[PDB]
Parts: sequence; C-alpha cells; structure tokens
Amino acid sequence: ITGTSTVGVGRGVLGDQKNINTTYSTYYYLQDNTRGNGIFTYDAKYRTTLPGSLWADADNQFFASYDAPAVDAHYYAGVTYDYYKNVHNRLSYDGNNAAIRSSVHYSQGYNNAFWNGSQMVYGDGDGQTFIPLSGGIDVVAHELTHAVTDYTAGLIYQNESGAINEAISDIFGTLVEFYANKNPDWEIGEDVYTPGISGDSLRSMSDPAKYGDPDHYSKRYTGTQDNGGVHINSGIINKAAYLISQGGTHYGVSVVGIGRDKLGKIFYRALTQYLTPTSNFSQLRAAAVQSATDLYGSTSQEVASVKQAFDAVGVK
Ligand SMILES: O=C(O)C[C@H](NC(=O)OCc1ccccc1)C(=O)O
Ligand SMILES: [Ca+2]
Ligand SMILES: [Ca+2]
Ligand SMILES: [Ca+2]
Ligand SMILES: [Ca+2]
Ligand SMILES: [Zn+2]
Repeated sequence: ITGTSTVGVGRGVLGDQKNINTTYSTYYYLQDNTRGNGIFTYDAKYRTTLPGSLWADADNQFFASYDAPAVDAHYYAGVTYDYYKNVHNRLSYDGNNAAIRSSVHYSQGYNNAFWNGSQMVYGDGDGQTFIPLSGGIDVVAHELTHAVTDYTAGLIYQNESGAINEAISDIFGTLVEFYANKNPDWEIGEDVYTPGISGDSLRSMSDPAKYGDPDHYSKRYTGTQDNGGVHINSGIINKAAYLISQGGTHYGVSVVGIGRDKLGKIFYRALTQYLTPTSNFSQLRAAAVQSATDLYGSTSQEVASVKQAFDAVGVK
C-alpha cells in the first residue's frame, strides 16, 4: 500500500522487544519500505490460502501474542536482506530487489515453514515439537536462502542436488544467525524446536550424527524418502562447511579452519557462478575449490582447507 514510512515496536516469539519498519495509511501495516521494493508480512489467519491479508494494526504496537510470529517474520526478513546486501552485494533474492513476502499463522498446528516459489510461509507449530517457526532467525534465513538458490544455481530439490540445496540454506541460515549475533551456534532450529526440552535442535552442523544424519559420504542415504534424503544427506555438506570454517579432525583427516567470512565468500561464489541445477556432491567440491582459487589463489591455505574438508567427509 501507499503511505508514510514509520517505525513501530513489538515483541517477538521469544518475548524479546524489537523495532519494526511499518507503513501508515489509516492502519499501520507490516510493510517495510526501507529495503528494496519492500518487505511485506501477511496474516494467513489459520488457513492455507495465500498470502492472506497484509498485516494491519491500529496503533503501531505489536505486543499481542497473536502478533509475535508476524513481528519476527518481518524483522528477520529485514536482517536477512541486510546480510545479503552488506556481505555479498546482493539485492534481495533475485538480485534485483524483489519484494519479500511472508505469511504467518498458516494452517493450524503446522510444524513447518517453506518457500512456495513466490513467498515464505510459516506455521505456528503444535506447541510441542515447534513454537511459531519465524521465531528462529536461522529458520527465516534458511527459507529466504531457498529463494536465492532458486534464482541462481536452481538446484533440483532431489537426491544430491537437493541435499546441496538444503545445505546451502542451513549454511547461510547459520551465517545470518552469526551476522545478527543472536546467540549464534552451528545448530539448526534450536530457538523454536521442542520448547519443553533444552539444549537440543532439529539438525546440527558441527555434529550431524547427533541427530541421525550422515557426517560422511559412505553413510549417505540412498533410498527414496524425503526426495532421496535431501534433509538427511545435507548433513554431509553441513559437516564439510563446519570444518572449513572451524577446523577439526574428522575420520582421521585434519582441517585447518579459515573462518566464517571466507566460508561464506567461497560458498556464495560457488552458488552464483559455478553450481547448476543438477550439480552433485563431487561437482560441489570442484565448484568450491575453484571459487577459493578465484578468491585466494591456487596455493592458498583456503584452497587447501576446502580440499581437506571434502576429503574428511569422503567427497572426491
Ligand atoms: O522441505 C521443504 O520444502 C520445507 C522445509 N521446511 C522445514 O524444514 O521447516 C522447518 C525448519 C526449516 C528450517 C530450519 C529449521 C526447521 C525446508 O525448508 O527445507
Ligand atoms: Ca497493536
Ligand atoms: Ca542460536
Ligand atoms: Ca542456530
Ligand atoms: Ca528444544
Ligand atoms: Zn530447506
């Protein structure tokens, strides 16, 4: 809608207070005009029809518990936009400042979030497995990164290309979490997963096997569930990314870490320059080596570390 840009205040899913960019025109709308062509947050009203209605609020204060998932979806989309712009010189997910849209309160007891090809969508969770999924910045950034992947490499959501697609979302999900400095870690979904149980998460990048995912190519899933294991075999790539950044010794192979910033640079380049819709793990290795070579030279420590990490997880 057309109106006056302003700033409102609200409380997120975890009870934290934050300022959000809104737009005033009779009502205050969750429409952020300060970033690209805008960030728009919608109320799906417990239904499955999308996007629902542009979130309207009478007083520019968002402290109702019904408001919380909208606050976080709106706010964390903004942070994710800032990350891609400031760190990678990318304007929104298409590189041309496309409007970013999210719907919250999708369906009832819905334990999931997704990019549907056009927008992000967040369930409220069932209150047991999940609380509202937009409450996690690594969740929001994971989703938005699916959009980035779709407009760049276009990795098919199936088998090894799908696992790479998933890992890219987990990796940048995590990098965005570190960027915002919000209790950052190498775990996925910890803020919104199992509110009854402390210290756990949905997946782990530092140790994927902790939650049943492979941390070595020899342990990959070869069946047909989960589109050929796209949320399972991603563990292999996630572990490699963890090693490149943090370093460590894994199945007897030692890796010197080069840190988060370079990890991000190398994988962003691979994603945008070298990966294709049907890239497999071995092609990912080649893309990452080539990207590090482009950026730091073929005899750099960076190239060496990328090679050791993929050796460590058994990807040749
Ligand atoms: O597979 C899909 O299309 C949707 C799937 N969604 C999903 O797993 O929702 C929960 C969640 C997402 C990110 C981080 C932690 C938890 C995905 O985006 O991979
Ligand atoms: Ca209000
Ligand atoms: Ca965290
Ligand atoms: Ca996390
Ligand atoms: Ca938990
Ligand atoms: Zn995903």
